[PDB]
This record gives sequence, C-alpha cells and structure tokens, in this order.
Amino acid sequence: ASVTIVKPIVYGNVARYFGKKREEDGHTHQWTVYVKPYRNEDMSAYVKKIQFKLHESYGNPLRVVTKPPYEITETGWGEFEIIIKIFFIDPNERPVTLYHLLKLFQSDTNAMLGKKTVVSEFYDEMIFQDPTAMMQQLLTT
Amino acid sequence: ARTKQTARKST
Repeated sequence: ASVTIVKPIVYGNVARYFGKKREEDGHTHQWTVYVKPYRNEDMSAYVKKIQFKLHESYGNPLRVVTKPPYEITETGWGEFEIIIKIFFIDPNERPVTLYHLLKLFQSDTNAMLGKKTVVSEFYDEMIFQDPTAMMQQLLTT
Repeated sequence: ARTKQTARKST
C-alpha cells in the first residue's frame, strides 16, 4: 500500500450493580457498551455510524449510534456477546466488526481492591490501506 | 478496513 493509516480504538463496557434485584423486570445492573478513539480525536470525521447488536431479550436489539459518543446504556441481568460494526464515510471501505462479551460481574480480585464498577475494555486498531482521497483527508484532519 | 486483533482473542 502507498498510504497506510492506523486508527487505535478502545471498545468494551462498564457495568454498575444496583445493590438489589429490581422487582419489575429482574434487572440488577446498569451498563454502557462503547467504542472510542484511543487518542483524543473526533472519530466522526471518518466514522459514519456504529451499530451494536444486542441479545434478542432487548427491545429493538439492533442499535445504531450516528454521532459521538458511540455508546449504548441499558439495564439488565445477564452477560452476552454484543456484535459491533463500524461503518465509514466511504461505503466501499469495508466496515470493521468487533466482538465483545458484555461484562456485569466483578472479579473477587478487583472487589478486594475496592473497585465499584466493572470495566471490560480492549485495545484494537483499524487499518486503512489506500483509502479514497476523501477518506485520506478525513482520516488525517 | 481491517483490524489488528482477531475476533475473539487479543494481545
């Protein structure tokens, strides 16, 4: 490739326990799943939208976020895999797919260190090889 | 675009 652009990202989730099981629906946790840049940039320059596919137990399980922050906050009772798909401003630039296990329950290791939220997050890089002129400009602004 | 990491196993 003549131009290679690497965009580091962090994705995953945070979760917080209610201290009790809610009577109405059995929900125990609030959680937020997200994708963010690793560096301080405006990702929307080159990201068109990010889609998050939730478990079928959720209403409207295919969620779309079109502007930063690219996050979904929900409540629930169970862990499950979320599929994340990142679309670019050039429709012909192949979207990126990420796989994340939504984490609710804290390790004893972290509990004993006084952590009161669960954070499960992962570093990755999106790699663009010879993107269009328009994409190159927006990736480098 | 492609990613650095595989789908379900990461460095």
